Amino acid sequence: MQEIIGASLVFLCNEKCEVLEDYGVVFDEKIVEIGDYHNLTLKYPHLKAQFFENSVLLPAFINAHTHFEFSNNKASFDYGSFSGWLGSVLNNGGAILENCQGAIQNAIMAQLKSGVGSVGAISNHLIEVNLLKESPLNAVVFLEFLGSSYSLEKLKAFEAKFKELKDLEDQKLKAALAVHAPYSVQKDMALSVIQLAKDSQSLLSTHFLESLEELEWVENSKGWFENFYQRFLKESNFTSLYEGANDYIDMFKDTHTLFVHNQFASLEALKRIKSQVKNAFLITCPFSNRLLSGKALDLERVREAGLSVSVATDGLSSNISLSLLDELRAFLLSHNMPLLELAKIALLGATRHGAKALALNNGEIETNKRADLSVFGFNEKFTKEQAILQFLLHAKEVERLFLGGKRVI
Amino acid sequence: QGMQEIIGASLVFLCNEKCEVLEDYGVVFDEKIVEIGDYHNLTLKYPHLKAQFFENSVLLPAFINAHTHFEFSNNKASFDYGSFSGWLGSVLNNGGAILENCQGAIQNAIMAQLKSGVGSVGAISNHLIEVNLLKESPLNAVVFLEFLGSSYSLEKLKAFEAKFKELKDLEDQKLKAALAVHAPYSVQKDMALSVIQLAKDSQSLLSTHFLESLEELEWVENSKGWFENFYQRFLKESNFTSLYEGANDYIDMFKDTHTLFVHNQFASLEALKRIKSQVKNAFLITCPFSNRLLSGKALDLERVREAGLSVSVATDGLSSNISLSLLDELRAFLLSHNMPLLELAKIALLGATRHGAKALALNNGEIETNKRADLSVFGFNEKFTKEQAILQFLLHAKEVERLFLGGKRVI
Ligand SMILES: CSC[C@H]1O[C@@H](n2cnc3c2N=CNC[C@H]3O)[C@H](O)[C@@H]1O
Ligand SMILES: CSC[C@H]1O[C@@H](n2cnc3c2N=CNC[C@H]3O)[C@H](O)[C@@H]1O
Ligand SMILES: [Fe+3]
Ligand SMILES: [Fe+3]
Repeated sequence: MQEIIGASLVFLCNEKCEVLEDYGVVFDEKIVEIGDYHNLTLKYPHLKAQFFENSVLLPAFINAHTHFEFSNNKASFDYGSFSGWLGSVLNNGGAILENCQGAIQNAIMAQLKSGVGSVGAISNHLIEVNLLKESPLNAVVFLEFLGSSYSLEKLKAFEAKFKELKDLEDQKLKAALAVHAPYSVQKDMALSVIQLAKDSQSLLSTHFLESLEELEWVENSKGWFENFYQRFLKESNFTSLYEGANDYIDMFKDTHTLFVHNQFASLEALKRIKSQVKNAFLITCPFSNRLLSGKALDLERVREAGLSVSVATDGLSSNISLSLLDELRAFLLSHNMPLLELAKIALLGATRHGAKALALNNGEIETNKRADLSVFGFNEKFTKEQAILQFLLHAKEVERLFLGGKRVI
Repeated sequence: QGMQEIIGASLVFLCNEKCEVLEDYGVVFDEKIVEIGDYHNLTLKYPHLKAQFFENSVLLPAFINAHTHFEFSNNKASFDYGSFSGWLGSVLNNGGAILENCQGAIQNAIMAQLKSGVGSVGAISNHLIEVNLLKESPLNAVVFLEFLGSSYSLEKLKAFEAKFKELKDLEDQKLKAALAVHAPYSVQKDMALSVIQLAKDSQSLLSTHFLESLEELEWVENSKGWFENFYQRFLKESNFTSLYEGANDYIDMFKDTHTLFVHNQFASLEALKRIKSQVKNAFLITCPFSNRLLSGKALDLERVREAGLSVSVATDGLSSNISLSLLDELRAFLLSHNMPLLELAKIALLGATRHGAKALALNNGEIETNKRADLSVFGFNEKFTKEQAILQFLLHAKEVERLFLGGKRVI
């Protein structure tokens, strides 16, 4: 049933990024009504109402791309190059995935305490699914396929794994699918995964042009990936699995597909993604990009292509923190756009845009959306024009978290 | 106990200019570093000295934070960010209110330094309100008494000379008195010359903020931009032209001095080369988070290299930062520059140790015989590879496990 919450500052997280003072929200499981808090308490004098002075009320965050299974990692993988990182992940041989549950639960709570209400979890083995189901998080689990050599047996085992994930779906868990990358998934295997997504009305995700090594491989079949398949996979393949970026992009034509990273995608490739996929969603991971390729996503190019970004943490396999607030501050440091303008992009990248990417009914304070709401408390009240930036700079731990109208924190 | 002891760790960062990394090495030290070598061989050579080895840990010099403003430690959201003019205007409009009831935040700021591995601080001070707490802290302190004043006044000079004498009388083995000229837009030329002369007469170090914003650059070079109305609007002073005709006019005042130049992101290559050739002993200080919050432009490290200079990394104050942990500042530094990460990690580490020690004329910042025994130990859950050790340390180091200052255990 219904209650009223208000704060000195409310971030609607519409595309305008509206900031409202002394506003309130009536909600049960959904957002019922928005308005001035005092007027709301007069209009509904019999409801529970709480006001949080010197606080910010905003939608719970959406973290559209993380790898919970790698939550054990601290220094198991090399940083400073993508090729060095990928080689270290493969040479690790999955050892970091063992004894996983403690780090995954710690990872889940880092999300919730950071204000994250919804997660796009990339999963290769569904080892994190149980803990996610037991958490209050909204979860879209992308079962991610790996395989550079076609095998009908591996397809059937993968479709059997996806059926197990589908049978766990409920109001908090949506099953989805992922193609790992252009260098790691053979074309006909990827086409099969994409077809299964269409047959099951599932979302799609993929890592795209994350490194110069991948760009030189995809475009000219040269560079570091020349020996990658023999050295690491014991596969006799010495040419790219896809002749050019367009060959890969076109597989996702007329789909709802998340494209992650993308820093080495030219303006031609980004425009192709928009025009071919129709419902594409660019995901940016600032800290992961700095640790691996070392190149940040060119946001001006993204704007020139007519696209927008959601900001995600990635996994601890390529990050030091799963707090989305930490990622948003790294995002502010990773781009030289005017900070006040960049703060709005960061906030929308953590709310409305991620919700649209995951096809969730949240990420914005608007009637009929889910009552996924965060309250962050501070020692002062920010000015209207500084509110968003100061929030991103100082927000560390959530003071109140409501998910589906129920108090979680 | 002024006796000697041995400490070793799986990884030791010497922080020489080579940035040497050594495995299973140890250090013998009393108040100074006495001997360096393989830890096991050190325990055989000195079997009666007290000896500890820290597995899966990093031993390195205590950090030097060459530029901070402790007096502004109360600040969280009192000042505007997103532009330098917006920030400076908000600081002035604050009217010093954030400076009142200061001691609680200053003690918290001090302790944030120590737990971050910082052993030495370059503290910029306008009123010496933080000096007392600094003195009874174990930190090595170089307090730069900073002069502000855009209109010449002999009375203001004499009161400033008198405040510096008050600071000089507090000097000891842990406190060095120094002087600072705030900025080209805030200090009248003959007032700055007087401060610089006082530093020479007292053999004091100097520090200054230089070309931190586009607004300052347009003012200094062409007497145009936001600073046109700054003196009437904020200071009630009838001044409409720059206090210095060009950057070289300001730089040349510090000719043949030991002067720290802070920020500098809007200094051209010629200006940086002028600083190097004229000052002779200049030290560039970079504050990545403050630069992002104010002007929004990062220091061009390639330009700094082209000018033949190097940088030390500092936190600035909470007036223009969210954390005074130098480790947080170093991670922000890694995010603020697109240089190859392994190469940038070496610059960051040396920027927090040896370079800052040289800037403050301190006998530390490096694990070398006869240097001060200012040593940090950071513990981890794994042993880093030799080539990843410095970067992984910067990424994962949060709180120090052991801090020794002058050979005495502090943490
Ligand atoms: C062992 S092949 C690559 C594996 O690394 C995993 N991964 C973890 N974090 C990331 C991963 N993949 C690509 N780029 C970095 C980041 O997205 C990915 O799921 C895949 O299982
Ligand atoms: C014209 S008043 C400026 C005052 O702000 C203080 N300040 C605090 N942090 C910084 C300050 N000065 C210049 N740029 C930003 C940073 O260095 C400075 O010491 C001075 O007292
Ligand atoms: Fe990923
Ligand atoms: Fe400063």
